[PDB]
Amino acid sequence: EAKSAPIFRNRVIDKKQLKKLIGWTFAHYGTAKTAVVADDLKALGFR
Amino acid sequence: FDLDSQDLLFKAESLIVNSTNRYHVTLQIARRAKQARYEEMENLSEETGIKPVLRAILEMSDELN
Amino acid sequence: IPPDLRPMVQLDGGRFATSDLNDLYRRVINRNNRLARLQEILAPEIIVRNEKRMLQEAVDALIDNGRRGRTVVGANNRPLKSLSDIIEGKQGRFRQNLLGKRVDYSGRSVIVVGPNLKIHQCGLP
RNA sequence: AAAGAGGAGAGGUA
Ligand SMILES: Nc1ccn([C@@H]2O[C@H](COP(=O)(O)OP(=O)(O)OP(=O)(O)O)[C@@H](O)[C@H]2O)c(=O)n1
Repeated sequence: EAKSAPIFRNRVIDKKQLKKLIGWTFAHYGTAKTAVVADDLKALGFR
Repeated sequence: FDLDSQDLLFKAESLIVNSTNRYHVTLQIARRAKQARYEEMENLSEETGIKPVLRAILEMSDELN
Repeated sequence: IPPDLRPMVQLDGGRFATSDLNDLYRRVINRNNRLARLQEILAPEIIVRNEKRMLQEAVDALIDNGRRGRTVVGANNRPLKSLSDIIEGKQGRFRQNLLGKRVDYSGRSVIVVGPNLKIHQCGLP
């Protein structure tokens, strides 16, 4: 649920990178943080 | 209210994680909720503004401390 | 069979509804009564065998229609529904009333898109 | 107190 810091992805972000990020978040933090992360990404993309 | 659904989601996730079977913990929560509802219905009035299942989740998560 | 599983129904203003089990039961009863009456008065034994054959065919049609010979046809050229047609196929008892059901406390409506919602939330009219 | 019973055709929407 903690103790892992995200890496700075200095590149272009397509669908594959988003799927990789979602998998990493689920594997490292749990099933409750992933929903909020997906919601934030959806809001940013819509904006 | 000060209690949002996000806290309940985290508490439920914590309850699921710290156990060996999800079906067993679901049955335990259901039993506790039924007992709490029966206790409420026959005595006093209590803080009725919370459903029995949410109450059972709250007490069971607090017992983990 | 009990009479409440084959209802008569009182629509049509002056007439009555059609049920298929009742017709087959009536035919069986009619043939049985005719055969008994013929046997009582010592009829010649070339007419009795005819009645026996028709009784056998009537019972066969009641049990399973069209399995052996010709099929019994109602008013229009449409075969009747026997006892074996109630439990047989996709519209039979097993696959229609036992493995699936209609339920209470249910609704249905069109869906639109709601942004600004949370992933565990929905909007109900 | 009461209130719809089934069946058969034809045409549509995910
Ligand atoms: N015989 C059919 C026809 C349609 N469907 C359902 O309806 C959908 C059809 O969706 P539709 O909107 O007609 O087409 P799409 O493939 O979604 O394409 P688009 O919306 O871009 O036109 C199918 O995927 C399926 O879920 C079905 O189950 N059986």
